[PDB]
Amino acid sequence: MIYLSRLLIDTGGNPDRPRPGRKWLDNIYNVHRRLSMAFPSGLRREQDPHFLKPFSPNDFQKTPFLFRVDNNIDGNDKRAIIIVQSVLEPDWDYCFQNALDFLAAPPETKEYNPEFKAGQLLRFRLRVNASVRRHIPEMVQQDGQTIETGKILHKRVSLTWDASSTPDQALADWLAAKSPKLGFTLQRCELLQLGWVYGSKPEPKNVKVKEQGQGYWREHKYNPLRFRAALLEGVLEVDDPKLFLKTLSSGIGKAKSFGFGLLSVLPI
Amino acid sequence: PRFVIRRELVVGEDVQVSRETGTSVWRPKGTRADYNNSEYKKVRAERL
Repeated sequence: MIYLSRLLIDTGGNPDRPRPGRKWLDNIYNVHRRLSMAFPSGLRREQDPHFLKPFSPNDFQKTPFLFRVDNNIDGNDKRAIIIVQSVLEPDWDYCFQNALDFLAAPPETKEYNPEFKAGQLLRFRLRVNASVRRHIPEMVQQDGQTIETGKILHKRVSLTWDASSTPDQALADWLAAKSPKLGFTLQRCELLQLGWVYGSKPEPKNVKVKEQGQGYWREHKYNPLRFRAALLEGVLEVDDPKLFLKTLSSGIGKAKSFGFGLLSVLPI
Repeated sequence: PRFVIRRELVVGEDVQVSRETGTSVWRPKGTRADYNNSEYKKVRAERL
């Protein structure tokens, strides 16, 4: 019981007119917020029928979901798609009823109920996060001297593959290291895109307190976010089919709310 | 009856012209406009 939805984002076509779709896709945090906005529980749907209200994050269901933004070529054109997998029914009607300029085509919701056993060859294509935690973290490197401010800063930083090692093989063995826990096997994994994605979160702070109440003289700070990204496809061999359903319903990665994690599997 | 005489005075030499009090014809308030103002610059931050 997995809803495999699909979006057809309306990008630009003239870099002299406003193109809100590309600007929206430029920031991953706004993409995540807009995708999460499609889940009104019982209050935002019935009280306001036109989404003309101030935004309240507590008014939306905290339903876990995965999404990957990518591109495809069907028969005569190139389309930017956002494949979204979720366990609750997505309310795309409530999401773009005011911002229909964002979307080029009406969305789709097709049920995905796979009954997959082991030992059958299947093909896949997923985008994954490529961060590791260094048990020996390098110091702060204060740029005036580039030695140290503190000593230890345990940080998710980057997956580094030696000096002359190939990146695709390194990513393949890194995935195959955790593959027995998940329950598949790789033979011809390949790397297509390897880069970074960027975002910015508000994360409000406080500066001054009111003359008669709480610290409502507060303003908005801004915390940037960076993510190392890999996109990889190939074929996987199914083992222990109980676990593969959990991996399909959960996703492989550490940034499942920022694109990485969704795995799309097709039969041979 | 009573005998009454009539003389004259010259204004400025004899009587100094006083100045009117602070007053004007009533006009509806046309308000003001100022964004540089720091209080609005922080009110907008609270709203955002």
